[PDB]
Amino acid sequence: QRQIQNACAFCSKERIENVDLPDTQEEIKRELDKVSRMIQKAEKSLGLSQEEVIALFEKCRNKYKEGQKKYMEIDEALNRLHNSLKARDQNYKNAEK
Amino acid sequence: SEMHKGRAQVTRTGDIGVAMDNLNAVDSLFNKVIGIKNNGLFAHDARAMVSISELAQISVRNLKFDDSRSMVNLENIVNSLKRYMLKEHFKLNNIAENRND
Amino acid sequence: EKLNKVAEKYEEEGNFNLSFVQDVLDKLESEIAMVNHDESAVTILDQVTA
Repeated sequence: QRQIQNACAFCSKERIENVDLPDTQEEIKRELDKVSRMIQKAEKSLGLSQEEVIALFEKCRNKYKEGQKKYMEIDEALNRLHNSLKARDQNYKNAEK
Repeated sequence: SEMHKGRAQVTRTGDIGVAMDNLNAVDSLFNKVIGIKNNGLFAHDARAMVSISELAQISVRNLKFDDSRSMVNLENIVNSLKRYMLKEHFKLNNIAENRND
Repeated sequence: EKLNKVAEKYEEEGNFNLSFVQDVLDKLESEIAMVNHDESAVTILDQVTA
């Protein structure tokens, strides 16, 4: 019952029974070792405190959002300017002839 | 004249949608011009497009590198060093630029 | 006679069960993002290096 209690405290039984994974303990332990090695490598590559990571998850995402918005805007502006310049060159050649 | 008077607002608010509407109106006017030759408006079109391009390429660099942290790079330094406008606009053109965003 | 012989000699020296095998199959490459095991990228990089 203590294991049940701490399990439902970590994750509800309904949220953990919906997944379809094998029930053998060896593959579970191997996947746990793999994900621990992966998170250790991720922490050695780059990592900060939990609150800093949570704040960055929004700060840098808004940074990338505004950056890609400005990127799309300047891209469509450049495309419109390019086709307008092509039409202007065509009209200039027509006026020249 | 509208572009010359609104470039300051475009730089302050940072919204380039005004320049996009200007480009759309320019394209529409050129479409109505298509069919009859008119070389007088080509110089104005070139001036408008060069002003829009330089304003965009300068505001991109002058924009904040981060969402919250305003990176004070060398560009901001040379901008704050060349912010004196005592005669070139206040006395040469007798115009007072706004100081509110 | 040579490759698998040396491999089985190393296994007799250092025993590796099915755990290590099933572990290091697609995870050592996932550490370096395992970008579609690109070999044509290797060939074009070799030609650009030449």
